[PDB]
Parts: sequence; structure tokens; C-alpha cells
Amino acid sequence: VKCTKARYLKKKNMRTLWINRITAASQEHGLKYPALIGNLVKCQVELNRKVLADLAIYEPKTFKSLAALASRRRHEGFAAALGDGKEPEGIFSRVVQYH
Amino acid sequence: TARGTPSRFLASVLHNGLGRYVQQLQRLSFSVSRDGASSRGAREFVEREVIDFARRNPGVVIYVNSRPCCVPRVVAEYLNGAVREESIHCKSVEEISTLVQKLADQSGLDVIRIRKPFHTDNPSIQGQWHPFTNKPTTFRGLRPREVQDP
Amino acid sequence: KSGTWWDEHLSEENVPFIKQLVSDEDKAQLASKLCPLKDEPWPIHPWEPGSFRVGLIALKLGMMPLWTKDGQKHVVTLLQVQDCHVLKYTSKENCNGKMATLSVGGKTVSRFRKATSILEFYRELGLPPKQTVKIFNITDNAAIKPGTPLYAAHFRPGQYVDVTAKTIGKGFQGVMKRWGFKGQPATHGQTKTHRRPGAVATGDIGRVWPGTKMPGKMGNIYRTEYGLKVWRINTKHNIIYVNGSVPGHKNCLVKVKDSKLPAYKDLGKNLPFPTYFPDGDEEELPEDLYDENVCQPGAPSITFA
Amino acid sequence: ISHGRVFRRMGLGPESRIHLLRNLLTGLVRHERIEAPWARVDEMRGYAEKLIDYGKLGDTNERAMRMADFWLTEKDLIPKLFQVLAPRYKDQTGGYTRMLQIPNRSLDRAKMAVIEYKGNCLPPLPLPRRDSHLTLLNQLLQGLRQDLRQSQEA
Amino acid sequence: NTRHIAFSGNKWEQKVYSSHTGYPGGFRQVTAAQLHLRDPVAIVKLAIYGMLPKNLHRRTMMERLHLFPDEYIPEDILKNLVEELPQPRKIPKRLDEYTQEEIDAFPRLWTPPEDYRL
Amino acid sequence: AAPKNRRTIEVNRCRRRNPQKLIKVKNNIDVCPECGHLKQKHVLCAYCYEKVCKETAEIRRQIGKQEGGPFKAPTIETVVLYTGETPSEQDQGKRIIERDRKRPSWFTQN
Amino acid sequence: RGRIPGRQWIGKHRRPRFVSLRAKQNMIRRLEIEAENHYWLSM
RNA sequence: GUAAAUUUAACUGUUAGUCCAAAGAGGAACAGCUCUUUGGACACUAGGAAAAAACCUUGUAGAGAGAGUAAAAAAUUUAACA
RNA sequence: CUGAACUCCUCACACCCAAUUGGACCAAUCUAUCACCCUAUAGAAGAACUAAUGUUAGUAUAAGUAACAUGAAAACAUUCUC
RNA sequence: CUCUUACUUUUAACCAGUGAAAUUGACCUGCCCGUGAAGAGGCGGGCAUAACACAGCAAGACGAGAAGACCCUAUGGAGCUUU
RNA sequence: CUCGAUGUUGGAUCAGGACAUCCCGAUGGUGCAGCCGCUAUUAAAGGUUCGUUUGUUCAACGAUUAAAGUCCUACGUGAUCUGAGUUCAGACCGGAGUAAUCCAGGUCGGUUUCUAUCUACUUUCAAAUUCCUCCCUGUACGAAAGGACAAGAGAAAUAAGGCCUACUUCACAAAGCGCCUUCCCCCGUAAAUGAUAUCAUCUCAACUUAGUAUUAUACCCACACCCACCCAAGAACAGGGUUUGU
Ligand SMILES: [K+]
Ligand SMILES: [K+]
Ligand SMILES: [K+]
Ligand SMILES: [K+]
Ligand SMILES: [K+]
Ligand SMILES: [K+]
Ligand SMILES: [K+]
Ligand SMILES: [Mg+2]
Ligand SMILES: [Mg+2]
Ligand SMILES: [Mg+2]
Ligand SMILES: [Mg+2]
Ligand SMILES: [Mg+2]
Ligand SMILES: [Mg+2]
Ligand SMILES: [Mg+2]
Ligand SMILES: [Mg+2]
Ligand SMILES: [Mg+2]
Ligand SMILES: [Mg+2]
Ligand SMILES: [Mg+2]
Ligand SMILES: [Mg+2]
Ligand SMILES: [Mg+2]
Ligand SMILES: [Mg+2]
Ligand SMILES: [Mg+2]
Ligand SMILES: [Mg+2]
Ligand SMILES: [Mg+2]
Ligand SMILES: [Mg+2]
Ligand SMILES: [Mg+2]
Ligand SMILES: [Mg+2]
Ligand SMILES: [Mg+2]
Ligand SMILES: [Mg+2]
Ligand SMILES: [Mg+2]
Ligand SMILES: [Mg+2]
Ligand SMILES: [Mg+2]
Ligand SMILES: [Mg+2]
Ligand SMILES: [Mg+2]
Ligand SMILES: [Mg+2]
Ligand SMILES: [Mg+2]
Ligand SMILES: [Mg+2]
Ligand SMILES: [Mg+2]
Ligand SMILES: [Mg+2]
Ligand SMILES: [Mg+2]
Ligand SMILES: [Mg+2]
Ligand SMILES: [Mg+2]
Ligand SMILES: [Mg+2]
Ligand SMILES: [Mg+2]
Ligand SMILES: [Mg+2]
Ligand SMILES: [Mg+2]
Ligand SMILES: [Mg+2]
Ligand SMILES: [Zn+2]
Repeated sequence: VKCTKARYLKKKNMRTLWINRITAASQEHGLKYPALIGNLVKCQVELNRKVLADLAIYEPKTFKSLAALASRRRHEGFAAALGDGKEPEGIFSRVVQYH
Repeated sequence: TARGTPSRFLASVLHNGLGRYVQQLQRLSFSVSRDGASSRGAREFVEREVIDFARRNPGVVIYVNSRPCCVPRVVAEYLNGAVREESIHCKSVEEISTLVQKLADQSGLDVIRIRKPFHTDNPSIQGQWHPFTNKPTTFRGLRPREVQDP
Repeated sequence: KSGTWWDEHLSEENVPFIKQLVSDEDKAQLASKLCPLKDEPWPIHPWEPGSFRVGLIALKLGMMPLWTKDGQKHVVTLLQVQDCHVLKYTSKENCNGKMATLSVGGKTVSRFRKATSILEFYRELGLPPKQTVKIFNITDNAAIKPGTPLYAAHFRPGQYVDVTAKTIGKGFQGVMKRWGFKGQPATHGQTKTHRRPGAVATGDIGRVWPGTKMPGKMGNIYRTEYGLKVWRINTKHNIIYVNGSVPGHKNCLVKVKDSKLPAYKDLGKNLPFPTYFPDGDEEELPEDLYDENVCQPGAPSITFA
Repeated sequence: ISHGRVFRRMGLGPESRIHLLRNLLTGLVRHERIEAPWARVDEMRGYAEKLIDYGKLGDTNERAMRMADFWLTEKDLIPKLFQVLAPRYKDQTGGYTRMLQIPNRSLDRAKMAVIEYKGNCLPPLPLPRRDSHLTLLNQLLQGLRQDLRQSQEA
Repeated sequence: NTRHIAFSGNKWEQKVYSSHTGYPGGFRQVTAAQLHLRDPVAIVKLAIYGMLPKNLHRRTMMERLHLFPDEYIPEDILKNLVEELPQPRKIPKRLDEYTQEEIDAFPRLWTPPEDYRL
Repeated sequence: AAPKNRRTIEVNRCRRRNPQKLIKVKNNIDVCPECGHLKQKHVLCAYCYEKVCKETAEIRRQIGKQEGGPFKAPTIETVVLYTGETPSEQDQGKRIIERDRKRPSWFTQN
Repeated sequence: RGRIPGRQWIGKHRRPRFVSLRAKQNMIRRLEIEAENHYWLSM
């Protein structure tokens, strides 16, 4: 019975582990977990926690590029919040449409 | 169970599929009975199915020993040396055709818990993370509150 | 892989020779420390307020009555100083404490019954082993050079001291003799319950509080009696007449030092500092040193006139 | 608490203890050597030493004859005390007996001891002997002694 | 510099650290000020010990923690340092620490009367 | 008061096999220089003590054949003589106990 | 100290429950949905 | 808008109820109290309210080292006066 | 932003309620006929035990615990003590 | 009894020999507060914590023992009395 | 919740805890002159008697005390005790009933088992509390009667921890009826300077004082001669001594 119920905990504890490793890799670049995940979705980059945590360990130069992208998209959001719509959208804030 | 059983890491036999694919199934030994209701499905597999199965798999040597027996079995031997014995007792032809084909597809490695669903010998390409990966260097490599030229 | 003692392989002729040999060496080692002021002593500072000097290690002889000039009777305890020396000195820094420690030993014992590490410590010190070694906390201005002998005139009459020693061992005892419990009555139906503790705790807690008074081993621990004055000092035998009783049995080693009680604070202004040196004394002391209110045996009979 | 208690608690009481010690002493005077438990012998050894002191006082001393009459149940041994044992230790002032420990007996594995009167007519016990003077250690000490004696005379 | 920590509010007086010796009447309660004067590293040590996971590894993490009341540090521990973490709180400046430029940069807001004694 | 639960063999092995329960090796054993048998340093040799008791018993059986009854102890000293020995100069006026046996080598005539 | 008599969340003397900020927002989010449901059920 | 309903044939078990909301009775506008009614939950799973049968979220079943969500954290600091 | 067994994703799907009820399979044993290193189709029945202070037997725990025993020396003749 | 004390014997503890009984779901068998079938070694939050024998104690294990003898129920029994 | 048992009065023993304080401490108010009191704030370190009748808890009474506190702990504590009471089987009195028998009734009598498996505990090492006496003093106060505080000194009781010179029980020793020692504090308020509010105002204004201890210091602190023997050490183990191992 423990082995049958442990298949829900394994999946849960994995995602908890990934998030802890992403949080740690984002603080090295002066970012917080919500600002990385939330702003990578705004750049249409659909990378899950498992892959992100693997990149922070084995591809550090790629994870800093992803953090700089999230920080760039985050700063464009603030700039747009100061304007009233007149200023155009940012370069990395554009959205590719699929019909 | 995992704690009550052994485990292994995902692997292959002689880096199979890297340069070429080599079928690991090396030998098949059937033991059917001329008489016996248990072997009815095995006899019909030897009349129409086994001959066409050997044409497709020329690297597998198939032995059919018809002798008195109450439980017919098929023994599969693989290149790595593993031997898997299975029973075709009171099984239809369709059930024995999917089983034999399963044996041909397998590698011989023990069917036990696999720790990771992936394996790579070169996991990193930019450098495995270490504490000093994202740390900046200081002038003259000094340490916190270290008097230089004292 | 079998243990051995000092006279296991010796013959009938060598046993007396070895005994006398090591006996004569102890005599020479003890008779070579009687001149500490000529053997390059350390500086002798004067007494300053807030200073703490060394104590002694004496042997409890027994008890004796003592009468004063008012007629009242006092009982005293005889503490004999025998083979007391300073073993080593540790500075405040190396002491890991506010004060500085001075080590003192007493009562020469046999060298055949001590540990090698202890024997070599005395070998370089030029002294025979000691039975008991006690540590005294002193000030920097009271340090004494190791190997210096110590005598009973280190204390004076009219001075209060603190005596520490192990108490008499009474073994495993019940609560009536160990803690003063009343017990249970003898008759009126009592069933096999006359010297038992009774209830040990309440039912609610479901346990017994730490520190609960139960039967166990009593005595054979260190206890200190504060506020004991010196009535008399004998210099011929190095004996200290202390007021009242002291912990421990007869012929036991006791630790003596100035009293810590606030009432007797800064009363060592007229006392020897750091210690009494007979070798350099400009004049020898009398046989015995009495207190003002003590009536000596030779003195005439008391008369309330 | 037993501080200072010198006498043991054996038998069925104080009187039975004296009666046990008396039967061992009486047998020791008849045979001059006996084997018994170690504790019971160590407790009787003192009485065997002081019994000889009463035999040196003479058979004319009433007090000495009243002790032997009580401590010797067999009355043929009383003349042997005054006429045989006491004269034997006339020159000696002490150490009339020797006590030695022997292997524990089989029945109850009790600690045993043999006690005898020195000067008896019985085969000598295998007494323990100290190492010879000709051994390595004793020869190294004999040489040290000579020098210390030779230097002192100088 | 664990002796120069700063508490917010009135926590030096209000905050209490409670313990028990196990014996009857052995329940003690001291304030943060009383504890700080008696042990200048207890407050920081007790705050960290309460933040670590409640497991056996915690006592091992506490051996790797080194606290010093003053700015003095042993040579050995000072030779194996790598990085200095930034202070979380920004220490505000006293009015005697401002330069004459910032004082003159901040404008005066009101015009006091000339006949006021102050 | 009765046991609330059954104690396991794991708990019981730790109590039974505690070093305090185990037998301690003895280092006071040595060989007897006379017979070569083993002995303790503070205890007499069982073998040599046994041969003294066999001979002592034989001598005590001869003493009984001379007294010929109880309450018949002598008022003189006693001497043991063996085949090939005669009363010595100091063994005059004593009770000689004749033994039909060669004098033991360990038994030295005094 | 701090006993709630009986069972916590039943009876006369209960353990007090306080409304957090997200609990308010969660309820308001539901209301905005159902308010727009009233609009489409009106034509 | 939905897919159930009635009849016929043949049977067993259940018939010693708990809290929550609401309308009331009794008691003392006490009870984790007692008695009716309407509905819910529990006596089946999971998540949350600290631990939690009765409150909130959520139900149809497996494997996954994928993802989006539901409910879900407590706020507050006080008395001058002609 | 975190957050379920809710929902989506890859593949699969009869595969989470007490009492009660319906259905699909089956171990071993005997018989008929097969089979012939241990099976098949059927027919039968003393047909399946983690629990009844269950029955009998074995062995643990308590526990090597509680408790039990021989007057002394010696020549084993005898004597001594009580 | 105030108010206990000392000694002796038995018991006792240690060595040797012989060797029971009730009891026992499994146990790797801690403390505080809180919770809960309303009184927790086992749940929550905290604190404590190398391993191990022997001798003592009796606060708890709602400790062991006897399917409560008080109380109520059973269309369960029996003894006695009687208009 | 517990009837395949959670043993129920009071007392003995040992007490743990709360403060809503009986005494002792520090303060405010008084219809507080003083001596005694009433009232409120703060304080739980320490302490809180012996007896006659009653099973009693309570209560009454006698003699005392600085005071003879209120409560909780399964109306604390029966695998520690007690069984007088209550509460079986016997019996009497009164009453009820035809009787059997029964009663808030009263009365005499009536068996209190357990070899500790587990948890817990078995030296919280060491600062002490109070009364009385003398003196201040017949002083302050007060019409009179009456009658202090502080300082100082001395002598005791209890408690804790030790000891055997004598006394006593005793006698190589253990004991008390005997002797010796015993050291800090706590906070309620009362007052200065001085703003908000140019007086004033002790200030959850900045601040000063009565007014504070890292409770002080003390104790402990070495280590394979160790087979054996002795011991003021001890259940065993351990410990001390053997330069007293015929
Ligand atoms: K408890
Ligand atoms: K409630
Ligand atoms: K006595
Ligand atoms: K108990
Ligand atoms: K029970
Ligand atoms: K019951
Ligand atoms: K004001
Ligand atoms: Mg003792
Ligand atoms: Mg008594
Ligand atoms: Mg009885
Ligand atoms: Mg009795
Ligand atoms: Mg005996
Ligand atoms: Mg509750
Ligand atoms: Mg119905
Ligand atoms: Mg209800
Ligand atoms: Mg999730
Ligand atoms: Mg679903
Ligand atoms: Mg499905
Ligand atoms: Mg089958
Ligand atoms: Mg069949
Ligand atoms: Mg059956
Ligand atoms: Mg079975
Ligand atoms: Mg059964
Ligand atoms: Mg036992
Ligand atoms: Mg016994
Ligand atoms: Mg007996
Ligand atoms: Mg035994
Ligand atoms: Mg049971
Ligand atoms: Mg509880
Ligand atoms: Mg025990
Ligand atoms: Mg008991
Ligand atoms: Mg029943
Ligand atoms: Mg009936
Ligand atoms: Mg009937
Ligand atoms: Mg039960
Ligand atoms: Mg109060
Ligand atoms: Mg009190
Ligand atoms: Mg009670
Ligand atoms: Mg009890
Ligand atoms: Mg009675
Ligand atoms: Mg009665
Ligand atoms: Mg009547
Ligand atoms: Mg009677
Ligand atoms: Mg009893
Ligand atoms: Mg006065
Ligand atoms: Mg003012
Ligand atoms: Mg002003
Ligand atoms: Zn021999």
C-alpha cells in the first residue's frame, strides 16, 4: 500500500526539488523563481522545471542566457506599465501567432 | 517493492544502435508434445507461424524438440549470455506469436527496476556546475578582509 | 602478556636493598628543598587588596577540646601538614579562567604504585610522588616557584579558613537515614512498610521528576565547611588547630585555604605573603602560636575577678 | 555500614562462631595441619597464635589452663600444648603458623586454605620460592649494590 | 559582530527566551537583553537553530557555523574565507554623518519667526 | 508485576553478550618449576600439593597404629624415618614413625 | 495553555477562524464570474 | 434539456445515527444536551483548516523523474488642557 | 508564484463504500477418459484460516530469574559441637 | 509515640550446582504543550538524544490476575413467602 | 471513553504546582497623631504548631505561634501502608409488611493478592529563613493614658550540610538526646531636569536618580604497578593504600 501511494509523492517531491534548484540558480543572477518562470512563458518559451534544473547544473552558460531573457522581458513589462499604450511593445514582448 | 528488489541503470549491449543495430536474441528452443492438450496451441504455431518467423529473423537459431511433456516451454538465449525461460502452457497461437516476438525485441538485460529513464555518457557541454562557476574574481585574488603588502 | 609488580622477580637479598635504596633517595629529595629562598626564588611581591594566596593540604589527626579565657569550651580538629610542596604553576592566559592556578600535593606515597606518566613528572621536579593534588586559584602577585615547601605557619591564629574533603562513605542507604524521611509507624496494622519512601510523585505527570529523593549511595563526596577559625598553630609538628569538625575520616587529606566569606574579606593584610619562609626568617617563631582568647595549659586556673 | 568491624559473621551466631573456630583449632593441634575454607582459617589463625602465648605461661597458671580447657575439646591435647608446642616456639615471639591458599574444592568451588604449625613432622608443603639471585635482573642489582657500597667506603 | 546586532521595535524588552532545567522549579525566562549581555552569540545561534530542518542533520549544520562577538577572527578561519555576503539591512546614517553637500541639497521647508526663542 | 510485552532476541543478545556477562581471560597462570604443570601465581600447585597429602595420609595412618585408640596423643615430638635411616643425634627421645618406603627426594631430612 | 473546550470546530465555544487576504480575493473572483453569467442570461 | 420510469417475476439485508447550516419545541435564548422538519457531509478516495469522521475544495479508479488549477496564511494599540 | 487522485498531455482502462445482492475465474483432492518431469476436458466433495480468553503438540518470552540443598576436622577408622 | 538508633539471625547481593510461574499483537518502547472515542512512548508543533550491563524505586504503561459480585437489560434461571 | 474491572471516605508517607498572599518583604490611600488596624498595588524565594471528643472531611474547645492561607494535582498518592467508616454473607432495636423480606435509620462483627518486562527517577554539587532580648528610649508622637521606626549588639529556633573531644545509646566503629558551619538580589513606587502644549509636567518623549548580579565566587580537574593482600571505599564492579607481598 505504501508503494502504491508513494507514486503520488515521488512526482510531488521531484517538482519540489526542481523548484529549489531553479530558485538557487536564479539567485546567482539576482532573480527570483516567479520572475524567471513567469517571464519565460511571456517569451513563448515552454521549458519545464525538470529541463530547467538540468540546465542549471550541466549547462550554466545557457541558464544565464535564459535568466537574462527573463530579466529583459521583466523590464519591458515595467516600461509598458508606465506608458498609456502610445509606446509600442518591446522587441521580446511580441507574440508569435498560430492560426 | 523497490527496496525488496534489485535495480540497474538504463544501458545497452555493446553500444547497440550507435553504429549498427544487432538483434540480441540468439537462440529459441521450443519443447512441444505430439500428444497433450497443453501443447495444442504450440503445435499449431509450429505448423504455420514458426517457419515464417524464421524467414524474418535469420540471425536466430530455432530448435523445435517434440517430446513427451506436460508443460511446453520456450527458452530464449541472448548474446550477452542471459537465458529467459517461459511457459506456453495452454496458450493460443496468437498469444504465442506476440510472446515470441517480444523475446526477439528484448536485449537480455534483467527486467528489473530502472533508476533513470535516460542515460548519457556526456551530460555536460558547457561545464558541470561548481561553486565558483558564477562567482567573480577579485584583484590579486584576495580574500575577504585580507591585508595585502603588510 | 602478564602484569608484574616491583618485587615479583627480586630475590631475598635484593628486596631489603631496593627498599632502603629508594627510601634514602626520598629523604635526600625532601631534604633538598628546605632552602627555597637561596635556590633562585621568584620575586616576592607585597600584599595588595583583592589578592588570593595559595592554601595547604593537611592530614586530619583527630579532635581535641579547647577552653577560652571566658570559661567556654570549644572543640577543635588537628590538621597536620606533612610533605606539602608546590608542584606546578599555570598563568592566567593558559588557565582559561579569571585567576591563575597553583598545584599543591601532600603525603608522600610509594613510587612502585604510580603511573609512569606521573612518575616522570616528579622525576624532573625532584620530589617523591604525592597522594593528593589540589588546585588553588591565586593572583599573579602570589605565584610561588614549584618545589617550594609549605608549612603550617602559612596560617595564623585568628584567621578563618575553608576546609574541603571527601565525606565518610556510608554506601547504599534508604530514605530514612539518607534524606531524613519519617517512614511509617511500627504497629497498628502496618504491612511490610516501616522504612519506605511512600509516594514518589503524583499520578497526573505519569513519571518521576528529576532530582527526586530516592535510596542510593550516600557520602564519599567532596564537601566544604566555611567559617572555621584557627585557634592554635604548632610549628614543631606543623599542626593547625581548626575550630569545630571537618568532613572526612581520621588520617584523611583535606584542602585548606583562606575563607571566601565576605565578612572575612581583605583580612590577609597582616598574614604571610605569598607564604611563610622559615629559611629566610630573621627570627624563629615560638613552639606554639595561641590566640588572645585562648587559655594555655601552663597558664594558671581561671578566676572570675 | 561496616567500618572497623574486624570479626566476621559465620555459623548461626556469635556462640556458634566460637564453636566452629574451636573445632578447627582443636584439629590443628592434633594434626598440626588442616585444610578448610580460606575465610574460616584466616579468622581462626589469630586464635592459634594467641593459644601458644597461653602455653608459654605454663600449666601452673590457672588462667592459662582455663583457656586450653575451653578451647581444646579433646583433653589429651592440653598436655601437648604446654609440653610440646609451647617449648617448640620458646625462642620465637611470633609467627607460629603459616597459611597458604590451595585450589578451590570441587563440590562447591569454595576458596580453600591450608594452615599448619611451623616445625611439624609432616612432609614440607610446596612453599613459594622467590626468583634466584643468579638471574639477569638480580645480577644487575647485585653489581649496582657493590658500587654503592664501594663508593660509600671511599 | 554578533554583539552589535539590532532588534526592531521593543524586542530587547518584550522578547523572552524560555528554558527548563528538568527539575522542579527549573523553568527560567529571560529577556533578549539579559541573554545578550550573558551570551553575545546566543540570539543569532538560537534564531538559526530554529530555521534549520527539524532532523538529525541540523546538529551537523551547526558545527559548520562560527560566531564571534567582536570583529576579531582566528587566523585559521580567516585564511579559508572565500566571499563576504552583503548585509541585508541598510544601516541608516546619523545626522552627523551627512556631508555639507547633502545638507545644503535638501531644501528648507518653513521660515521660522525671527522673534522665537527656540 | 508481569511483563507487558515479549522481549526480542535482539534485545536479549545485547544483554547476554554484554562484556560484563562474558568470562574474563586470566593472566596469572604459570608453570610449576617442579612438575611442569600449570598453576596460579598466588595458589599452590594442585599436583605437588596432592603428592604431599598422599604421603601425609600414610604417615597419619601409621601414627594411628601406634596410639591404638582415641585420646592417646603423646607429650613428646615425633619423627618420620624411612627404609635406610636411623635416629639422628637430635632425634633422641622422640616418637619415630617407621615408613616402609624410600624417602621422597622433595622430603628433606631435618 | 490555550485549550479549546471540547472539539475545535463545533459547539458553543469554537476555535476562531479569521479571513485571510487570498480568501477574500478567491471569493471576489468567483463573484465576478457569476455576475457576468447574469448578463448573458438576460438576452 | 435529458434517459430514465412504471409494470411483471424472485430475494435478501437495513428498521440501536453523528455533526454542520436553516425553521422551531423542551431545557437555563447551558450543554459535544434532548425531540421534529428542509438540505448537506460522514459511515469511500484525495487536498486544505496545525493534529482532525460531520467545516471548505474535489469525486470513477492504471503507468509517467510532464503541465494548468481548486480550496488554502489574522488583523488590531487608546484618554494633557485654559 | 506555490498548491490534489480536479482537468489537460503520452499510452492504457472491468481494475477504490459497510450489511446485502449479481457476475467472471481458481488452488489442491478423488473419479471417468486423456496425459506421462505433472497436464487436459468433465463429474464429484470432510474442497482453501493473520484472529473464536479456540483444540492438541512443539518451542520461545518472563529467566538462567524466583526458589531449592550438605554441622566441623581427620587417618574415613573416629572424634568434636549443637 | 516525641524520634529514632545499634547489634544478631533470616532474606539479601557475589561464586558454584539445579532450575518454576502468571504475563507477552508486533516494537528500533523519551520530555513539554496542544490535539483526539473528550487523560498520547506512537498524531501536530517544539525540546532532547553514541552504545551497553548490574543494583534500587513504584509516578505511569487507564500495569497482571478473575468475560464486574454494584446498576440496568433478557418475554434467561433458581430459592423463599403468600388472601 | 471505560462494566472479557478506571479499586471507591478520611488518615499516614512523599509531596509537585497556581496566587485569588495567612506570616515574613517593598509601596499608595485613610475617618493613618503614636501603638494597633481597614483598604489597594507588587512579591510564590522560605515558612505556615501541638492536643481533648468525633471514622470523620469540617466543626467546637484547650494551649501556643511572626503565621496556624485558599485551591488544583483520577475529591494527588492503597502493584507504598492503614480499613475506623462506607459496602456482601451473621445478629439486635424501632418502624413497614399477612409473610418472605425491607428501610436516607441506629448498633456489634466481618480475608486489602502481585517475584517489576518497559518508561521515568535514584547527590537540582555550594549564597538561609524567622522570633525574642538588650540598646536606641520612656526618645519621636501625644491633653492624658499610652508608646515607635532605622542603626547597633547579643542569644536562640527551624532548615540544609557535616562530625565523635566529651555526654548519651554504645565501644577497633556506628549513632543522637550531643557538637561545628551556613555568604546576593528582585521594582510596586517616590523624586529631579524638560518638550509636544515657550508656565507646568518622574517621560509607553529624548533623559537623571533611588536601582540591580554575565548571581559572585567556591567545589571537582594527573593515570594500565595493579596477580595478590589490606582499607575509615564498597551490593557486584569501581575506588584508595602496599617504601607493611611471612
Ligand atoms: K506525561
Ligand atoms: K467546542
Ligand atoms: K544506638
Ligand atoms: K509503577
Ligand atoms: K487491570
Ligand atoms: K465499569
Ligand atoms: K505633559
Ligand atoms: Mg564506608
Ligand atoms: Mg518511627
Ligand atoms: Mg497479610
Ligand atoms: Mg512489619
Ligand atoms: Mg551464613
Ligand atoms: Mg479537545
Ligand atoms: Mg423504519
Ligand atoms: Mg447530540
Ligand atoms: Mg501540481
Ligand atoms: Mg479523474
Ligand atoms: Mg478509466
Ligand atoms: Mg491449473
Ligand atoms: Mg479440475
Ligand atoms: Mg473444510
Ligand atoms: Mg495455521
Ligand atoms: Mg487460534
Ligand atoms: Mg527480573
Ligand atoms: Mg534468592
Ligand atoms: Mg536452608
Ligand atoms: Mg546462580
Ligand atoms: Mg492480554
Ligand atoms: Mg494530552
Ligand atoms: Mg532495572
Ligand atoms: Mg516491590
Ligand atoms: Mg461481563
Ligand atoms: Mg422466563
Ligand atoms: Mg424455561
Ligand atoms: Mg482489558
Ligand atoms: Mg498578586
Ligand atoms: Mg509554599
Ligand atoms: Mg483520590
Ligand atoms: Mg497506585
Ligand atoms: Mg470495619
Ligand atoms: Mg461497623
Ligand atoms: Mg424487628
Ligand atoms: Mg472479634
Ligand atoms: Mg497491598
Ligand atoms: Mg530597633
Ligand atoms: Mg519641575
Ligand atoms: Mg519648561
Ligand atoms: Zn607442581
